[PDB]
Order: sequence, then structure tokens, then C-alpha cells
Amino acid sequence: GEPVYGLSEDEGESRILRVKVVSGIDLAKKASDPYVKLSLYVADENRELALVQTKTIKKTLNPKWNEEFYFRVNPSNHRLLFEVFDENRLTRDDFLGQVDVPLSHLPTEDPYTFKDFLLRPRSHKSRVKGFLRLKMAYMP
Repeated sequence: GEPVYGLSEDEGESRILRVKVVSGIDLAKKASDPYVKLSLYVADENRELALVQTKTIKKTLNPKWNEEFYFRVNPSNHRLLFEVFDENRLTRDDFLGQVDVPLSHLPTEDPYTFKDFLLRPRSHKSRVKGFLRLKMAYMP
């Protein structure tokens, strides 16, 4: 009774993963107007399977999104990328950091169990700061 992101390629390998994007914490100042873009993708192939973004919160380095998403995923072969961007009107949105999560060993839970994931740069050559607070668990 909720929207699901991703279409199955093999129904005998997919599972429903619940993801809540809670908040961003202590983001880098590069007006800061953050949102998170979530990309479900196939590992190794680096092939996008579903793309969705949170609302933008205006003028903050400590945005509280509290948004929930359900994804259709293959736990062994898919990964979820979270990228934080600063939304801009007249220039490309600025990248603020990422968290790339494997889905193979996430807990399972029928709907303080969030985790604060360290934001990482796109390349080793850059630096970001802060954390992205996420809760993720499979539907049984």
C-alpha cells in the first residue's frame, strides 16, 4: 500500500527493501539547499535501475528530510547510491557527498535503529564532510 521503485527483471530474486532518508548532518559549505538523489543500480555493470530524489530543504547544512522509499532489489547483485546535492537555480546542482551501500547484508524487519553513514567524495582527490542518517531493512 505504498509506492515501490524499480521493476523486477527476475521475480525469483527480488525483495522489497524499505529505506528512510532521515537527515543530513554537518554538510560541507561549497545558499545551501540540500536534497538526496537515490540511485538503485546493478553492481559491476554500474547500470541504473531506479532514480528518485528527496525534497529540497532550503538554507541549511543540517537538513531533516524524513522521507521513506520502498525499492524492489536483488540483494546479492544490486547496490544503492545516495548522493547529497545542493540544489541551484541557475547552475548545475552541487555535489556534497555520497554513500554507496551494498544490499547483501542489511537487516530484515517487519515495519534508534538508524545509522549515520560517513559521506564520501566522488573521487579520492576531493573531500566532503558530515554524515547521512539512514534506516534500511528488508520486508520479511
